[PDB]
Amino acid sequence: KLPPGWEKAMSRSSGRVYYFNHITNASQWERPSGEPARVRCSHLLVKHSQSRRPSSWRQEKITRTKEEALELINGYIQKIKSGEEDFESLASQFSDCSSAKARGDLGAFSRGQMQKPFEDASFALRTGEMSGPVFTDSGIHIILRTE
Ligand SMILES: NC(=O)c1c(F)cccc1F
Ligand SMILES: NC(=O)c1c(F)cccc1F
Repeated sequence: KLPPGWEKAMSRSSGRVYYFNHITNASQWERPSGEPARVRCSHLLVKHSQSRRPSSWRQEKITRTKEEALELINGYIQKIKSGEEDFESLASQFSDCSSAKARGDLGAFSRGQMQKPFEDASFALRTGEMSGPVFTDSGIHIILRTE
């Protein structure tokens, strides 16, 4: 029936069925469509006070809470999905990762190199698809699979 990773869910505010992926935290209205040695991803990282290194090019001392970081991530996802903003533009401006200078691009990678909730979400995304909030010891990520 459903591809692995996906489940049916019910909207609380409309009652309409939707689909949720518990590996990528993606959610969508349509029934999902459905592994390679390597994938290529970009990401937008929002750090918080419990990040492994709570500092970034944006801020010497990152002091926001994980709850505040998630609210920021959720707001960026809204703007990307509505088309008000582009993923690459938000990553260049607001990602707490050094990859901000490359529009969030991390290049290609294999299994065994990234933190593993990042890796699992990356390889579960289809080409062009974007994750929901993904949690690692670095912070909270939005992941875009580009290849
Ligand atoms: N976007 C979110 O914060 C989220 C949620 F509200 C429920 C499940 C998974 C999620 F990533
Ligand atoms: N792909 C990357 O990891 C990267 C880059 F291409 C340029 C600057 C910083 C980075 F982390």
